[PDB]
Amino acid sequence: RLKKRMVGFIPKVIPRKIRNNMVALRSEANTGHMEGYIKTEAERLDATGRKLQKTMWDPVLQRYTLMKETKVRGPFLTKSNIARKVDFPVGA
Amino acid sequence: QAGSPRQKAKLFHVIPGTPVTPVEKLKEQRRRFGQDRYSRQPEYRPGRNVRMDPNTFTLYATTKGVMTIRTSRINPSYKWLDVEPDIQKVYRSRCMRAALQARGKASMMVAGNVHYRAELDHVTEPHWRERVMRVPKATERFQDPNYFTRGLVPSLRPLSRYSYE
RNA sequence: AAUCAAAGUUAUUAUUAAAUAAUAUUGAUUUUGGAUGAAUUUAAUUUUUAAUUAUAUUUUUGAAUUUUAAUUUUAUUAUUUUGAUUUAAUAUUUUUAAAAUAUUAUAUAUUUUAGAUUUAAAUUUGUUGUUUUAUAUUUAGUUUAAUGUUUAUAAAUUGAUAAUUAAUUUGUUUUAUUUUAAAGUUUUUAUGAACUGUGAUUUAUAGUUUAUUAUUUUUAGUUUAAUGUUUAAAUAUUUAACUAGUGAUGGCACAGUUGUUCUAUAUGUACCUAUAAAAAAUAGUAAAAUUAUUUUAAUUAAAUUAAUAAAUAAUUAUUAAACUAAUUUUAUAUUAAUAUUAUGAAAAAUUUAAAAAUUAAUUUUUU
RNA sequence: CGUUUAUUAAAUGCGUCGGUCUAAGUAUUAUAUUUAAGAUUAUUCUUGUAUAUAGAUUUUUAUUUUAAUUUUAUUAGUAGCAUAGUAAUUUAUUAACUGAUUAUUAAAGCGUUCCAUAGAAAAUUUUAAAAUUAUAACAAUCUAAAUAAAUAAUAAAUUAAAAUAAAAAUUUUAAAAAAAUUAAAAAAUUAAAAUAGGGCAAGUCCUACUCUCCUUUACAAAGAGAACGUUUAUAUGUAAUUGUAUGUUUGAUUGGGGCAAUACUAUAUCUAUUUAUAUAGAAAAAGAACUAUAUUUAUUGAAAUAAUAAAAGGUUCGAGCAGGUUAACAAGCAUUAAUACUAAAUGUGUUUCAUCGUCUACUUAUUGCUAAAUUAUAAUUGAUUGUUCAUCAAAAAAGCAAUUCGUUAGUUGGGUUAAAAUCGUUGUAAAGCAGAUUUGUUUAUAUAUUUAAUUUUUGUAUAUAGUUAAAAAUUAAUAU
Repeated sequence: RLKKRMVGFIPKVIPRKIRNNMVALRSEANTGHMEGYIKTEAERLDATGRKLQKTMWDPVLQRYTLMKETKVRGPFLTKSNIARKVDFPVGA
Repeated sequence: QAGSPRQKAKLFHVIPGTPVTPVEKLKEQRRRFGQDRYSRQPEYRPGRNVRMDPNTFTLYATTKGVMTIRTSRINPSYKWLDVEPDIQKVYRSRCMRAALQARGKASMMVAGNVHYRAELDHVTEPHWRERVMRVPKATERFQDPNYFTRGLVPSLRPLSRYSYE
């Protein structure tokens, strides 16, 4: 077709496309959930050297859990999201 | 220089004065984003039992009942949409009000008369201009917070300052 | 000056056409070779002269589709011996060839003159009979099934497993059709080098200027002009020009996505777009048409969108519907289901625009 | 010095030169080209193809190809030279849009340039038979009738004329209002034409190159103890013949809103996370990314190819637009076989001061209209040209400069069929007739606009009028 890049209303800026403006807040509870979130201007600019974090309803667990930011493209439950075993302070 | 799109029709989807269900858009207002900026003031602000949709400024009723427009007494440019829930309460009067005025026995000074409302308010509240024109001193607008702890004033509302009548 | 409306019958002669029918078939229209053969050779694992009972699957997501039907069992390639049967069609030639009304200074056939006039079809995108077709006579001239009677029974659902208190018809299984005429094209192979290219092909039948065998040039077939313009000619008459070819009108030789080219996209048999042959290409997206009088319910619309109109609303249409307060004891076309190749509204009232009309507008819009 | 389908600075051809070739032909040779011979010379500089190259690409310029935008030196230069122009000067002509000369910054000629140059095409001078203007001037051959009997075209006509208004159009109708047969000539109208000329739509064609894509025969890799043919892989070449190269308003725009009478052509203005649906991939729970004229179907961009076939519809107009002393005017869009401007011939209705009024011929260029020469110099509108030419404008025949990556595009010059038996109207004549012009209709027919000499030159004033006459422009005009 050609015309791969459109020219009517090329928008000045565009929030969704900016080095890390749209971020998948995947859950720290490694349930594989994610909630795509565009960092507002409060974090659009590098106000945060730290990787964004939020508390969001984890619909799988039905519990409010952490949401660590992460690139929106990628498998969300890799062999890196395995937590090292631990014996809880319960049990005999 | 350029082109332009056609202005959509933002008009009533019911007949004012007649009964109304909730799944009816009472009026599909111009969210007057002057040109897709983020500040507008709708023509018909929401009224009794009417709740405005935030996005498209369309008023949907919340309970089934007869609908009406209340033009503000101060400025006849700013209107509310009242839905009064009882449909029999108005039908069983209209069927009288229109049966009385047929026999010539109804009075035309009714509140609901369109051309009388200008005078109606003034028969009852003769200085209502001064009750809305009065400018409040910043002292009384923030009544002594201690009167709230001592309980004299039931609850301080500091932002509700404007008389919308 | 001048009109005047009107002749329907030849006369005479007899065994084809078309489909069909499931028996034959080494190439139809003289006598090969006629030295003795070498000269009369068409054969190969592919929808082929071999022609196949489903709607589910599966699939570049969108033209791709169903498997033995009874194993040699009959769906199988067909005529003389009823003018061979049947049904449809019907002529073709010979020689026929006809007829007695309306003025008297002038619009158009009616007798009694005056009244009377779009010729039609299309096209009118109401730039509203918009410059298109028709000489006439006759023949030939265009395919969507207007119907449901007894054996007899259907009807949904998840993404998927499954679930189906979920509520209900009809049908001895209904399929097939889809306009008509018309391109340039386009691909598939057969014919052509007698025209004309180029290859090759002729080794001295007239005149002449110059010392010269080179060279001026007699020059009646040819760079011009007149005539001709369906012409005597799909190129001729008269005429200007030019003319010196031991290097060329010419033995046979090259052929079509290609030959040849002293090259002009020129010619290769009288338009090179080669001919010839075989298709149903597309043509609704302003082409031309689309055959049957006397009838028996009306109207327009104008919005979402378009690498700009086959699609949607709205209208119109076919078929069908039920009577929610409002009034008279008035008056009311509202709908459903399907069918639908459409973007622009006289005179006003105004509104954009140099408009110099277009544009918005919205009531017209004749059987 | 030959040779050609629109016939020539077309293409040939000898020489020189560049490149190639020593296992098929002779390397002072034959292939493969670019130029053009003869005579002078043949300049400056490089970004890419080619060569050479080293796994390849990427790099990389002895010679060659193509290039030089301020290459521009030689050289000619208003020239087939993008406009500017009729270049400014000089001649030449009575008049110089001619042509030639000088020089010379030529929109961007240029070394294959320039000179030399013959019969060609121009420009002079000059002479001259074609019947060249003036100018008109039949000797010749080309009957009727009698006979044979074709063609284009054909809706009809009893109206066709004529005048006027129109309304969409050129007018043709409609309407009003007006009033003449058969025969032959003429071409004003009907369609006197053919067929060219446009531009638009959908369709197909054909050619071209850095960007699209196969069947592709080349290059490279690999495999065969590599005896050579094949198969692959990676590559994709305009050598490749596929398809795209738009749509809308005229050249920019394509989005979703809003203000402008809750009209909106794009009208006029602006805004902005107002968001780009599906399908394969990407994310596997409820959550998610990418991109397309942002309704979103296709796989590049360009050409005139003499482009075409089936259609309608305009350049030259009952109305528009931009560049002439500022402003009145040439004239790129709403009709429609009207089928180019000019000339020739031949008309016409207007309108324009005091009689009263409208005949100039030439030069250059055939563009058109002026400039300007003849003492003195053509009123302005309008309808006009199928009868006549073609000069212009003009359809791969070229070429120059110019734009193009190319195919090609636009200025300039040389080329380049322009045409049918006249049926209706129309009009000129005629109908053989006449012892006779004429009552009224109606009129192709009308004395002057290339100036003299008289005579009054006096009246008036610094020069001098006015009726007329002669001569000149030389010809006569009646249907019953």
